[PDB]
Amino acid sequence: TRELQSLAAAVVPSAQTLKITDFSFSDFELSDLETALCTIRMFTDLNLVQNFQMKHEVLCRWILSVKKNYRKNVAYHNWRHAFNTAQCMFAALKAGKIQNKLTDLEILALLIAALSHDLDHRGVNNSSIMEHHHFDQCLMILNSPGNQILSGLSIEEYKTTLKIIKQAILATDLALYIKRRGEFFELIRKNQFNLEDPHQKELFLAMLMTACDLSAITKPWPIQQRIAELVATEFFDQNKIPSMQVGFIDAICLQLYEALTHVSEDCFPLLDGCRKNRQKWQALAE
Ligand SMILES: CCCOc1ccc(S(=O)(=O)N2CCN(C)CC2)cc1-c1nc(CC)c(CC)c(=O)[nH]1
Ligand SMILES: [Mg+2]
Ligand SMILES: [Zn+2]
Repeated sequence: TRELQSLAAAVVPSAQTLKITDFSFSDFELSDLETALCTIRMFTDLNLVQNFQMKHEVLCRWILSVKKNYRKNVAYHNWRHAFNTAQCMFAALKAGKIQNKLTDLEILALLIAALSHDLDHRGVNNSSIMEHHHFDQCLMILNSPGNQILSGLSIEEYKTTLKIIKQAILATDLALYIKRRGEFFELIRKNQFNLEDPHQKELFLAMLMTACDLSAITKPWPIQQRIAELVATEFFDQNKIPSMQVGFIDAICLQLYEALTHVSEDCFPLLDGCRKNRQKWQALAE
């Protein structure tokens, strides 16, 4: 309750002051409290606090609960990753201009899913069955006394939001992503992609989740190097790395950020950042 008072009492600077609109954003300089404030600012500027009548102290407690149920002892899959995933979702909605393509309920659900998609992760070396666990954690927090940020939704809105959240979190299973992306790229190829169709909307949301989840691969080189270190620490500690990164960028990332740019030209900086990182890793590969 110490940390709650300080957080509930604090003033929240603008999105601009907090840099959370930049695709190249980094959290290394930030304290836990500051990531909490950034998260509040994300809900606020996406109009979520207004439109769904969230009570300040409930939102605060909810963020603290989420943060608390990530394990600090895990090198990469921890609160900072979740936080960064949500900041990328925010950036893509705002600067990437995806916002206007989605409903308020969709946006509410993506933001929540982004923050919650890896809840209670124990590290890759301890083991969509895991994604079912992350969503289960998400739901438990959403239903805890004092943490009910969805209380202002009608029962109908509430069910629709949980479904989107669940799908969103399950979508972060890279196997599901590989399974489903074929259709997405194909649709883009033929310039047939259409957000008005429910099936394609849901598919887009899945792709968007993966794009944010992997967003570290798009960061300015000094930052990417740093995160790759965290990832390697988790993979191996809990010379072949540069070629691995290149394989990962080629196999998983490039096409995704390419498609995403086709959906919205303003998401280009993610693609651009990803390409530059490939250059850097490719060079080290030799
Ligand atoms: C930096 C040390 C090792 O990095 C990697 C090595 C191999 C692979 S991978 O060949 O695509 N693959 C390895 C096995 N697994 C199912 C995950 C995917 C991904 C990664 C990788 N995964 C991730 C996701 C955890 C990230 C964060 C965006 C990353 O920078 N690299
Ligand atoms: Mg995960
Ligand atoms: Zn993740």
